[PDB]
Amino acid sequence: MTRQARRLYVGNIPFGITEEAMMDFFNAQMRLGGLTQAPGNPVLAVQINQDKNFAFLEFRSVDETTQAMAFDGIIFQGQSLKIRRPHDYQPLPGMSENPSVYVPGVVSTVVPDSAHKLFIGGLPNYLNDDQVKELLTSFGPLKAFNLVKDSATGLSKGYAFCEYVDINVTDQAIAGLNGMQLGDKKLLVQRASVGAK
Repeated sequence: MTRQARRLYVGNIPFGITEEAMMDFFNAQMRLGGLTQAPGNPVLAVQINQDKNFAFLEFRSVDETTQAMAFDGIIFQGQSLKIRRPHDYQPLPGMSENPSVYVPGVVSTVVPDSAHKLFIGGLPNYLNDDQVKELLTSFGPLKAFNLVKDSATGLSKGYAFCEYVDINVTDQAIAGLNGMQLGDKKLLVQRASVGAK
């Protein structure tokens, strides 16, 4: 079966989201983004594990599944959706593994360790993914971003990682944010290599 090549993991889903709302969101986004490859819905079903905070999407075609990987990081009800292959996915012969389209405004959640990867610590815990992304985007467009959540409670842990499109924005964000006081917290903004364990 092509079935594992027609399914995607979606993490960090909004609390209380229904399977139908998730399906409507992705079917509409696929059509609006020009990713859908025929009339009708590309997403057939959604299974939510509400307790563990993830969903699986099932698509009608291998190719539309691949294109939907381009939605990684899309904001849905304030949250950056983490879109991933199933762990047992294996590319089929002759079928592409990576998406061929770009979705304007969608920022990847995949932030690899790299020279200019930034750590941002001390963020107020009431800021959602969208608001932290907006804070960072004020300095320049992002290539990648993730805000770290507690996997049991879903609450922000108050620190994030990001990578700017322009490597030179990195030091501008550091200058603008490092050491800023918010309540009892003080932002630490530095390249993530500096304080990694």
